[PDB]
Amino acid sequence: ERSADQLFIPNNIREDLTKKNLSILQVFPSSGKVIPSIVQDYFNLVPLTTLFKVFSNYDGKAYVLKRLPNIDKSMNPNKISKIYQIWSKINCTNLIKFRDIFQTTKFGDLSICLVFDYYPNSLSLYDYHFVNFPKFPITNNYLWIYLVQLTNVINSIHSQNLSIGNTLNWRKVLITGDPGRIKLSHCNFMDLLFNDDTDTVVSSGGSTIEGQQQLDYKYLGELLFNLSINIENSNNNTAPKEYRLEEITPQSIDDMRQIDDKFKDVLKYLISDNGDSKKSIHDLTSHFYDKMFMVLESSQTYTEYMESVLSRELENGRLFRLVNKLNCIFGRIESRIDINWSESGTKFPIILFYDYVFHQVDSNGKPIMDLTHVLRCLNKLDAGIQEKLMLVTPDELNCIIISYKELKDLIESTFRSITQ
Amino acid sequence: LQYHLYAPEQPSSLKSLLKPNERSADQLFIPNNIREDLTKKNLSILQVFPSSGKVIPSIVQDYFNLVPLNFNNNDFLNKTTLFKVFSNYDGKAYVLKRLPNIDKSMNPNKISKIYQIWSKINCTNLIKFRDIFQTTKFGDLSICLVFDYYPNSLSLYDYHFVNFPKFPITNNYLWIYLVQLTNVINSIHSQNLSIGNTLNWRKVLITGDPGRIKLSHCFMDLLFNSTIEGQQQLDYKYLGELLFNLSINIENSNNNTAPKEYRLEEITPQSIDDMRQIDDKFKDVLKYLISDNSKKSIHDLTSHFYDKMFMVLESSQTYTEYMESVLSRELENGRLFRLVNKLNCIFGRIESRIDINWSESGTKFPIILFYDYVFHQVDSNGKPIMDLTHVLRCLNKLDAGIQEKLMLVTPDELNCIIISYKELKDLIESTFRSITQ
Amino acid sequence: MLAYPDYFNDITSDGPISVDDETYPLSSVGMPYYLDKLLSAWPPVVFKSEGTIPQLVISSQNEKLSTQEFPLLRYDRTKYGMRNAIPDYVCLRDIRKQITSGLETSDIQTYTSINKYEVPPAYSRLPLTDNFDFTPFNNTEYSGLDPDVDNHYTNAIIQLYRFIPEMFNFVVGCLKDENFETTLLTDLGYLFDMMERSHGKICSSSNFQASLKSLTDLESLCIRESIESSESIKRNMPQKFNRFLLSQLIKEEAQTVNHNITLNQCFGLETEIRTECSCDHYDTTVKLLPSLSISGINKGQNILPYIEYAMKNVTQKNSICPTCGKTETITQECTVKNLPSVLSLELSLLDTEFSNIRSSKNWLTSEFYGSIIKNKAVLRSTASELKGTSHIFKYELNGYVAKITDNNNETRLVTYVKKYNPKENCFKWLMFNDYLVVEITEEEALKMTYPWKTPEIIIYCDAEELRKPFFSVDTYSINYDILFRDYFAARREYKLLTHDEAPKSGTLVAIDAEFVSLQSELCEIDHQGIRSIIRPKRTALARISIIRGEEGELYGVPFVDDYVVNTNHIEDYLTRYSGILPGDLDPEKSTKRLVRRNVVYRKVWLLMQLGCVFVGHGLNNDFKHININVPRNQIRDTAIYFLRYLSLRYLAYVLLIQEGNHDSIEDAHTALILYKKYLHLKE
Repeated sequence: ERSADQLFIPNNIREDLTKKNLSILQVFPSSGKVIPSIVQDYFNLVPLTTLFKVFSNYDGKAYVLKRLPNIDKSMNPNKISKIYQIWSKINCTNLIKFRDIFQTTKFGDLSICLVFDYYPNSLSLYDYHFVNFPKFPITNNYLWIYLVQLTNVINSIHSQNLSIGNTLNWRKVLITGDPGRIKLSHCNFMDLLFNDDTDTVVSSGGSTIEGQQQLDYKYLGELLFNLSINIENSNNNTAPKEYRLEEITPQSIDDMRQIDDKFKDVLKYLISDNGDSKKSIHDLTSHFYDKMFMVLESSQTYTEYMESVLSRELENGRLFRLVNKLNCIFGRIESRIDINWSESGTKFPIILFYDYVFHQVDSNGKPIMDLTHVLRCLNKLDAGIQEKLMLVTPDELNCIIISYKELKDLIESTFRSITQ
Repeated sequence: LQYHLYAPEQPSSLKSLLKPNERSADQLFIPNNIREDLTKKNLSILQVFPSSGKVIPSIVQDYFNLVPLNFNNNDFLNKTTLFKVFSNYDGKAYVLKRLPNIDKSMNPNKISKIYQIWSKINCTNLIKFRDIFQTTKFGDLSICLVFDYYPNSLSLYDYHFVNFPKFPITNNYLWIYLVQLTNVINSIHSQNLSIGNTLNWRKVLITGDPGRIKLSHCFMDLLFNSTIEGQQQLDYKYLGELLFNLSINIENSNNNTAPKEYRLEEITPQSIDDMRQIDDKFKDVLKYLISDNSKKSIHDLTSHFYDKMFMVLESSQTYTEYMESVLSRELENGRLFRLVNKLNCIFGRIESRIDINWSESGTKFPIILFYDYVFHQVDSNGKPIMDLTHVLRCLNKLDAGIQEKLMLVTPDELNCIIISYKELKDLIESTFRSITQ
Repeated sequence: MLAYPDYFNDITSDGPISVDDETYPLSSVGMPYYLDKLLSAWPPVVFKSEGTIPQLVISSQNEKLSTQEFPLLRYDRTKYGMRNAIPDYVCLRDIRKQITSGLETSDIQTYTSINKYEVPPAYSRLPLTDNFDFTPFNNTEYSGLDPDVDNHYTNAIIQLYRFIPEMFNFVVGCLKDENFETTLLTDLGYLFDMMERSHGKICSSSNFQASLKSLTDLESLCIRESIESSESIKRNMPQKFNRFLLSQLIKEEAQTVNHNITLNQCFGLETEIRTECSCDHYDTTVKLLPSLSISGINKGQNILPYIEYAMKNVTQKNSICPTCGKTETITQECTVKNLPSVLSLELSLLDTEFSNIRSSKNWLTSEFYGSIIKNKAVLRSTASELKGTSHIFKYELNGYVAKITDNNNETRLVTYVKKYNPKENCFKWLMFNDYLVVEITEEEALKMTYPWKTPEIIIYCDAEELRKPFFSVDTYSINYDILFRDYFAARREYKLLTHDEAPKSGTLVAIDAEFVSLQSELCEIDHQGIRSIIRPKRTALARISIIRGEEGELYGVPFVDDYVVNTNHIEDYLTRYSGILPGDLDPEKSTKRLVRRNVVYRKVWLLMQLGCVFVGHGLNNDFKHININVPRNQIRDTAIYFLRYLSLRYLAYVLLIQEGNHDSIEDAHTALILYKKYLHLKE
């Protein structure tokens, strides 16, 4: 649908996130050495086929691995070190972070592999807007947001004197989270890695970094152009047309039909080469202005929403801890045949109480599980309230009376006794 | 009225000593500050106090369950202007501000006009403006305004120097303040409306850290019985007053020294140049705000700092991801909790306890064994221990349908059973349903 | 009463909400006011479990017999351990990185650390190992073993057995005869000869390991059953290996010409097992076992009761008998009749018992006295403490192999041993970790207090027999026949030796060898340029050629020219650098093909024993891959000091021609001539 700038608000959040962590957890492949069991600090590989989802050993934090399938010969280790040192320091919200590059023989061919942070169920803009059903048709606002975030990446990358490269095309930049959060991926490491000579000492002629630095502007122009133009093809379900710097002409961006003329000016600035370009983040942003307020606004809005939904849910963690501890204490094998845990013993009330909360009898005839019962019992126990509960043995002749506080103290004492 | 006993943070030394893979109990869950804030919010919104028909309105317009907020009044003389309200439609509450003893009935057309104009404008960092209306329930012929609530919000003044334990006010935050205030200014001027000169320390509240700044009152004169442009430029100076005044008391803030306040009249450019601890760019910005004309435009002001704008955006986005992460984890914790409840329901049944191993039937045996596996943990060397992240992994994996296989061992250690998580989920749910009917 | 709804809690709720309802938030019922800490508060415990790298005559059950369709029941030692235990966590990055020299040379031999929990440098993992000479690690006269073999942990065990006088002297003794049919016994004999001969530098177990691996292609069923990082898993394996090795060696010592069966007497335990039940009728069996496995319940002061129980115990297991098919819990009672000259202890215990052992002081007894009374073996610390026939055997601790788990929680094996010094009538204690050897004090040797150390295998020997001296093979008269004759299980020509030439001390012979790679060295490179070698190179012998050195050059006829025919499924044959067929495999190989079975190795070894000098382009690489080392007296070779090594084919043209594919005999011959040049060239 079309909305004001609430823009980062997704249609169904709980479904999305649950599906996300679920997607994170899944590992199918095992047997074959087509995909090896363990690589360096990385294991539990699943294909996404040159590209895998992996669980690290060191972090234990899921990451993704890119295979980069064949290499002529042994890589000069110093170059790898250069790649790592250079890109590990850079931090950007809209650029997926680079954690570790390495060279391995484990594929039984000579492969060099990259590792990136995981952003599950992320799809490329190509897939998101045009092909994948149902497709959300690019609204000018969203386009503006896209432009702003990519611009952010431009600023962050250029500020550290590096060029992003020819990866600015839409298919290589994916979206993370359904509605608006954008991130790009690869950044053309191939230039720095596969070159025999880059000594980063310019002669009087000067460095070649600037030219590429402008090229990035041009590529951004290409992406945004293609998206902006294929809008009608998006609204009605249809296949897109692709364009390039070579193919792109200003007469057509002026001949565009639904676009804010401001965006036309921006695209014009990006795509055009001038006798003196000297393109800076400053000028382009001078074109931008308020759209930054748009993305920030949407961002804050989403934050507020998430806080709101989180508020309802926050208590459950505590409950998790409680049931976890009680569960730890209750059924241990050694505890099964102990005299203490018997019908006459100190520990017996624990079994009786646990039975009371979790094991319910309907009309004395069958089991039922009431949730509010469980929460009430657990909460009251956690609070340690002086209130009395009457428990049955149940050889039905005699009974025991116990207060929630005493239950609390007893349970913690038992747990501490088991542990340490 | 308050409890910090919910959970003690683990000692800092331990956190320092922690290896990268190694986790601590708090890190699995929501950190304390956010949960406390949200909890206070929930309590403050939810609290309902008893009422008298004659002391206070039973119902007003579309609103009910009124409670006064006695603490916020500048009125000082008369009973409180602002009340907390529950709407009939939708709930979620809201805030109401009373305007008592009006001279004479104002025409409905005027009210409709005011409503349309101020409703038309929508901006975050500007407290949303809700239904405005005039009612007799006060019998003072009173006209009242309605705002979004935004709970436990403190004024910047109260935020840094007094209300909480004093907070250090680093310039970095100042940048964010500037950006957000610039946003509300641009948004209101986009509708050509004039700002209210409410821009001083008070009435500007912060919510949603890091630093989400918002203006509240935002012009009341239009209700009452220089040109637009003049005021529109005039406010720049006001914003300047705010930021400068904040800027000078930073040192007083760090040591929680008492603040000095300055009016826009007292402001001297040389004095601005004199100050330290501030980025010369921001100093230049303040200089731009205070100085008299070359009409002041949003264009130039925003034109001064591009990079820091990106910085603020970056911080906001990062925080958003953080909040998403925490939300995901706790929602997961809830689901996992429910799962543990079902597992618990089946396990340890009284009916089942007359065998040395606790499975009553043979069908239920594997799930029970699994229970033993997850909850009853043994350390190597043979001592009992309870991990959580292990528990989280097993439970999480069980919730999903994945084919990873388990060797489950009997309490004899003689025997084992081989089973896949899909079969376990199906078994647990089916069994649970069978027991429950 | 308590049943839903109870009046206590449920009284507020009109109907049950199901646990599966997502619409109903958990926050729905608030906690009341609390003046005390919550139970849900979690104690300051560190969590090490996440990011753990996975995988490092009866059936069914007795009382568990209520089952679904699902169960398969085999368990314990093979897979995991005590029920539901959490696996220890090891991080690979920390595992593969650590050592160059360690940055330390001199302080590495310190076996004691002031911290109780801290693992001393000596026990720490030693660096892996062109050619590098590690001097500082061993100051003793007793050789250490190389860590690089297919599975290195075995070394720990072998070194132990090396110091058992009976074992060593016997196995080295069996070298006197051919005994080619027995792989393990012979190869172990040669290995023994290596460690014995060189009072000095290290020896490798490679040929032994290879032969063993080839062999695995009732005890065999057991070790195969236990069989499935590459090196990582010591899980339960070393115990099993002990049993397999001992038993197999007994099986092989039968096959020797004399059928000496000395091991059968020395390690032999008569085990009498009586089964009491019906449908089995009655069954009693007696079988000789090499080692006893220790388990137990207390029903202590020190180790001895465990041993006693191991020697006489009655246990009840549920069995199905082949006699009559009735399946029921059956009771078996087993007692051992005799006390061996040397006994080996395999420790399989609940880890809790390991803890309890760590708690006790001097739990391992340096020495004990024992004898049998009634049918019941009894073992006590002092002669008087037991009364009886006063026919008592004195058992002293010969040695033991212990598992070490360091702070990184990786696992390695180490050997503690005791050696007699005849002069001064003294005992010395030594620790062997791979190529590291340290002379250590008794108090440290017996101390069990350390948490990382766990006992695995313990070997006890008779006091009188232990003090008997070690004897090298040199005392025996040795069979030289394989030198003088031919055994082949096509090459153009060669001439076997006769009795006239008399190769002896001073004799000159020439040799060269050619190898084939069984595995390729594979590297992994992380950031910051660290070469991680995973899957080390495995190389096997391919061709060996030895030619006569008598009378100077003289005869051009080879003493022996042999192909070894070993099939491990080679990766690459290195045909370019050395001519190889391929297809030297026994069934289809046209060449004189001999299973190495030490035989070529025997030729070279008997040669070096006799002390005949060796000639070659270089001795070291070849001999290193032959898995034999020879003293510098025999060592002399052509290659001379130059800015590493010197290349022979290069030098040939300089000394006056050369070809791409070079037979080994050619290199050897040219080499011999080059040495002849080197002598007369003098200044």
